[PDB]
Amino acid sequence: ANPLYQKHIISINDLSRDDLNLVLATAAKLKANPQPELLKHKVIASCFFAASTRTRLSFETSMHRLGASVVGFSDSANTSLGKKGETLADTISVISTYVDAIVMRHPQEGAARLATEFSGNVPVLNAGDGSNQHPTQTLLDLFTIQETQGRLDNLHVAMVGDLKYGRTVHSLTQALAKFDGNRFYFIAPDALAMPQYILDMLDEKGIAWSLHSSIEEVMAEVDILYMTRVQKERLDPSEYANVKAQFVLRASDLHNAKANMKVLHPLPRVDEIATDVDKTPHAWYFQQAGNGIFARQALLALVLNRDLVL
Amino acid sequence: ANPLYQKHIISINDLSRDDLNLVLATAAKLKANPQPELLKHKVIASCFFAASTRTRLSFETSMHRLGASVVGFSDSANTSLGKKGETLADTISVISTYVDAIVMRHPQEGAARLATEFSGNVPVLNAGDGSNQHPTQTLLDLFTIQETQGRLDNLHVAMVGDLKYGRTVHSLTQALAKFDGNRFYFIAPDALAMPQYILDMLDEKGIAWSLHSSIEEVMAEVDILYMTRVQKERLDPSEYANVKAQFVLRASDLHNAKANMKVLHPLPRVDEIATDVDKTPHAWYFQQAGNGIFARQALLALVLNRDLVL
Amino acid sequence: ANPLYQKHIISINDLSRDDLNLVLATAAKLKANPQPELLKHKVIASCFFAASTRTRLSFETSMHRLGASVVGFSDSANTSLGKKGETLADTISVISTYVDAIVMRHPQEGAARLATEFSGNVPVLNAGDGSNQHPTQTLLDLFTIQETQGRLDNLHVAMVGDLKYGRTVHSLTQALAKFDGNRFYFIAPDALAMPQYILDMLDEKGIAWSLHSSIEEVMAEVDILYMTRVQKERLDPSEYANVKAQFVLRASDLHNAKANMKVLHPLPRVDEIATDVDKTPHAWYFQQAGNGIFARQALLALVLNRDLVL
Amino acid sequence: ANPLYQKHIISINDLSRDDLNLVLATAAKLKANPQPELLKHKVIASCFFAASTRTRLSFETSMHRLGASVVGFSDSANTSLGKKGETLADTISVISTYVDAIVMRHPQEGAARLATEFSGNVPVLNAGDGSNQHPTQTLLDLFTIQETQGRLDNLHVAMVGDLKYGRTVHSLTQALAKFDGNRFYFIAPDALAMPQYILDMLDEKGIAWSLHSSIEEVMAEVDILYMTRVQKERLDPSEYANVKAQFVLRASDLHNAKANMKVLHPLPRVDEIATDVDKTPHAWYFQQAGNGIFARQALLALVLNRDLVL
Amino acid sequence: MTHDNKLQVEAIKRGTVIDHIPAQIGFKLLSLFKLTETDQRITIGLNLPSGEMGRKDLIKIENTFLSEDQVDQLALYAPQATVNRIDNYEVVGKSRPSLPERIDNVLVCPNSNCISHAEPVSSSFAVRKRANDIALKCKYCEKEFSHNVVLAN
Amino acid sequence: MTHDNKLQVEAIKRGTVIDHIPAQIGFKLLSLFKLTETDQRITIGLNLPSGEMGRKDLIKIENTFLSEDQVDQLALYAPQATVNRIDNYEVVGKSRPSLPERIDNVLVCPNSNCISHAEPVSSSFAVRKRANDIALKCKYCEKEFSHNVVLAN
Ligand SMILES: [Zn+2]
Ligand SMILES: [Zn+2]
Repeated sequence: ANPLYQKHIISINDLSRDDLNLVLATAAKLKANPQPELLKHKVIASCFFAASTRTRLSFETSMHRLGASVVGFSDSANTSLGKKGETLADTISVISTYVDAIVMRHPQEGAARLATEFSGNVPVLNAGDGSNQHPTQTLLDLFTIQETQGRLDNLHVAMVGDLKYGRTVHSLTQALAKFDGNRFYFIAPDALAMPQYILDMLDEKGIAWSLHSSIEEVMAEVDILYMTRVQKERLDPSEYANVKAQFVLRASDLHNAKANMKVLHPLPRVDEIATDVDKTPHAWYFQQAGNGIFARQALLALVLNRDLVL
Repeated sequence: ANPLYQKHIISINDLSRDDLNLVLATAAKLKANPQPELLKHKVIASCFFAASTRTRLSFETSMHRLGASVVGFSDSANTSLGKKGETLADTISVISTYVDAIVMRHPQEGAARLATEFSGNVPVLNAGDGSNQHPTQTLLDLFTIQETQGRLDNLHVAMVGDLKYGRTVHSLTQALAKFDGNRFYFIAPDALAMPQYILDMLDEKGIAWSLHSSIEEVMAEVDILYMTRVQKERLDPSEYANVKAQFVLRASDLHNAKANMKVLHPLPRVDEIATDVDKTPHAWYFQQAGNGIFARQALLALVLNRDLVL
Repeated sequence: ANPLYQKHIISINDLSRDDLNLVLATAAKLKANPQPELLKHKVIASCFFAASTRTRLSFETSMHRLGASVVGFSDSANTSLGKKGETLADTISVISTYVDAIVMRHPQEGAARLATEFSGNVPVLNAGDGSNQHPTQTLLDLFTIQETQGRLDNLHVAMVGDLKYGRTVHSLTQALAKFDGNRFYFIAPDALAMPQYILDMLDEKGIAWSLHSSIEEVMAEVDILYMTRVQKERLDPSEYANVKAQFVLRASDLHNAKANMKVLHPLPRVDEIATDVDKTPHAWYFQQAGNGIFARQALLALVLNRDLVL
Repeated sequence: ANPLYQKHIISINDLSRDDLNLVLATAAKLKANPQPELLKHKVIASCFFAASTRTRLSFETSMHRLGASVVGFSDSANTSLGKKGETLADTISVISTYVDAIVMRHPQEGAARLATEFSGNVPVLNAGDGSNQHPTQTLLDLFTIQETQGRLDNLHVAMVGDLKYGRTVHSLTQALAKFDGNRFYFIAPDALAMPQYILDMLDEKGIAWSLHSSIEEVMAEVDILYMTRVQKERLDPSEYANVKAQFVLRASDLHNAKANMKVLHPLPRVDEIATDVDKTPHAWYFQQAGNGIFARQALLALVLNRDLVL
Repeated sequence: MTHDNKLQVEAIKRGTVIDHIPAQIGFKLLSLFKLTETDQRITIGLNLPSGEMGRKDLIKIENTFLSEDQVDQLALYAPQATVNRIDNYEVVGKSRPSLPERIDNVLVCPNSNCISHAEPVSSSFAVRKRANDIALKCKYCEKEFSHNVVLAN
Repeated sequence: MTHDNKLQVEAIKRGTVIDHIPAQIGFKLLSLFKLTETDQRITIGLNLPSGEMGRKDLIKIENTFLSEDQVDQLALYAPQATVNRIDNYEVVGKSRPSLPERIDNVLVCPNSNCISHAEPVSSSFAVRKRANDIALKCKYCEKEFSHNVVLAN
């Protein structure tokens, strides 16, 4: 009985450092030796009540890459259940009489955890619950980080952009706290910085973390570069163009950078990342996306199967 | 040649009492012994021109639970064919050159019957044609009713709510008229009561049917409780809150009830059914939905296959 | 002063027969001898939170015809306040610091009555508060019944159509119930019958009335024929058609109608009055509409003018 | 002539203390002795490319109270020009060929200032140009501070709430910085703190001010309490809640406030001022709103009138 | 009129003593009419041993007196309650709830489009009896409702 | 135990006795944890003279005993409360509330995007202490608030 058979995937904090390593191992096994009849006869519901591009497509692809069948919806703007009058509860209560597993994105915080309570036996997977959690993103963050460096331990990891609002950025932080010798460079505007609670756990954890004004301030010291997209509408168009200049990445910022160093971004990117970075080795955001396939395959695999023979 | 091979499923009145029993038998066979490669290589079109949650998902799931492949659409608000200028006819005329069977929901009355005329050989199944018909709902009503009582005959069946507008409520009535010794309690507001034509056929059929003011008026006399949702927008917000009080169900109304007795609802439910009923044995609406799977599987099965070996 | 000086016109029930006569009298006078610089320097707020450009235009036209200045709006989803933030109290409170009187249409019932609690001293006129009241329409109505009949007493008044969801008919009847000897004919379809309470006030006050199925049945005795729209939306588009043919007025239907018989209609008509009726003398809906101008001039003058000097 | 004859009122910074006093003085006079045929024959354009029916209605009301005629619009997605084709220049250019002055609200900053380059001689008044300026609001504000305090000098003025995204507070402070001895209290949440530049002009001009966390901290010394809305949208709906409880005014909070202490608020409030404050003397936001009428009457008179003869 | 004498009782020197409240109405009252929003001594007995009810509800408020309207206000709920004024350890006068004319602040309108719902207002209802139920007409939407309905959970 | 002023009063047969509830909390607790819903004689001492503790509230539910946990529920409203199990007129024993792990369905998530609001779900917060502030975290939206922010209700 694999440690995650039949288990729900709501928040990253619900996952041990082992559970993590477990998934990633799987993920890399599966990357090597495809098993496209593994989830045959299973039927999965892909319930996107909020828009998604990567998450909804990568997931369903993962679903077919293992033989599963997909049913579901996207943009439940209002239709019939959820936003228009039916309670999410009741929604789930009936969709779980239909499929073997549920995948869902939802604009409210904690919708996925709620689901848990009405799916009965059927597992739910969190694809984004409001501003709260996004585990499968973070799983494909970790895999990629390890795929390109060889360790999740003792790293120089720099996060940039909206460290205040960017869920993936906190998530990523949380998980890397589970490994040791990892140190953080938080390079964000002060009106957009890493919440203190994060800062506290790192300190209640003993983890080292500085605070840098700009990206090319720390450049030479980092293995992984993590660009979160900055939201202008959350800012004055004047203000948004005030700090902007020193939180955009361009190939010229990259010269002093180590060769071990990779730039990842959860995407989509607007202009935080210049297109000349596109043609540079450190550029690793499209790859990171490809790996979302394996991270999500592994998970589906693990939750629905007793254990594999890989 | 099963009695429904290659046959269309537009209206419940098109189905004999045998055709009914036939489907349900199948439905219970399939519930027992899944045959998920049965409709392999068949490709089914799921054409929802109107919103659906249960019907569209349950159907497609049924479709995959038997190996079929699905193509189709939902919310054809206007797009390219149907509401925006192309005639339904022409729509069908081309979709039937594509798939093996068509499933469709449509806001106009009799759209499904029309389809019949342009699908040529390809069968159409009615998923809701306006305020007219909904057979597959009613099929999953009957199965459930029988699954929980053992008979479709000689029953105390109480219907509540919008007996005037609720298609499923008339449909259900029509079908149960095909079996004998069945008696009806119609518990609805007078501004929302069972149309006389229904009332007449029951009398031209010899069937007994009373008319009760409230739900806990008949409570102890019933095997099946059928809650149709009441529409407020069809009512004054003042008026809607005038009779309201005696057409809502709550666990306290349930004490005098027999233990044989089950509450079903076509769903979604708004507030007609209190959540404390949720945790009560008579509560059988979520289950009823699960059974929509088998009812719809059987049908697909039966229409597309010569006959089974189950 | 005049009885209505500086009073809020909210419901038709708050007005006395004297109060009615007083307004009706005034109306006749401003219709007779126009006082175009009477409300000069006065600024009136025309707040239509609910669009209705028949009522609005009337009122405003009235306003200018007395020399008042006009400010206001139409549909406040365009307006800056009241979609999520501004309360109606806070809105009336600000508005009533710089206009001389407020005319307001509002989607929620009791909206005009609430205004009064925050307008301080500035008078509030109800131009419609959801299904509740529309006093001016009735005033318009009576003043046309009077001006064409010669009285408000001892009439033979028939109301026809959607008697169930017609605020203007309920008001008219109430108003007309203020006068004596009146006889009522209610020619409505059962799903849309004259509400009980109204029927009880009649029985209670000693006013004679009877239900009828056919206009023809009662044509030869009616002085006033008040028509209503039978909003199909109010029922089954098929169940509508079935009845509609009984409560539609063609030119031909009037051949035995009194000389003084006048056909009335709040507008907009659509199907219930055939255009061949326009061509006849009995047709008085347009005239009745224009009489809306004096009804409202009347009102404006009395509330804003201490001494009506005519 | 008067100093402001035929000048464009665009930003509060373009105005001198004399220019301010002059308008404030005039305002008091038109508030005092109304000149209702003063701007008769004049036609004013009320162009609200941005909906704001509080500012609009004020202005227009003003306009009529001086006898001007009014033409204009509200939201120009309804208007025929400016969605893709007409420039604002070409629009002002045409408009300023047939009205006597232009009042305009516009979504883009600098829109009022641009108008001036195409209006030729027709005066342009800014009723809001994106986050830039809203001079009349400030005028309204001062004239209420003055009329209630008795001065614009040596005051104890507290601004509270969203000090970061409150154009009206930045203007007020600037304006108030034109006068001497003024003392400032900035009680704002750190993410929404008084912007640096403003803080520097204070330090620079020698004006005293200090930050505070609690109103209570500083109640007993404030003459004017200027409240702002803390648009939750401006932050995390959870991080909002956490702070909001510190910058919300309940009746009880005022118990030690000076006799002359006046609570101010640009409107619309929503959560920051409890309705129990309305019931108190210190509440002056409605009054402050009504004073908007003379502020604007004042302005209109001086720009359009060579000689203000009072 | 309730005499428990194995675990005796005390009848306050002054203030009001509301008797014979039906059971489970007891909380309903003081929650509805904020009688506990006072710092004066209050003594409440829940599900007491009554002769007529067995289980009755009994509030005792000290140095406090209620307008007849107050008392009349209670007619809807405890139509058999017994307000007793009390001064100097003695019964200065019995009182009885009489069906008011209007019912402000406590009621809630059944009409979901009534403006009293989205705005800061005091619910007001005119009270009329109809030899079967009392009817309540809303101040604002002017809709009339069965008291049975207005008091709906 | 018993209250009096020269005259008796009650000590209930068996059941618990909550005491030293701070002023104007006893009601909350009564409405909050809904202890009034039984059919057994409850006794409530409002604004009683604490003198020493000031003037605390007091509740005496008879024939009803309090679990180790519901006692901890009151940890956040009446930390100084004293709950005495009572048998045969005397004190079999008493505890103080100690801090709970989780506070269930009484609190409410300040986070307005928490799913928890719309849905038929009962809230639950995870109680943690830091300095002198307490921190409840939403089981659903997983947002941590100070106990002062969630304690509006
Ligand atoms: Zn109402
Ligand atoms: Zn929450």
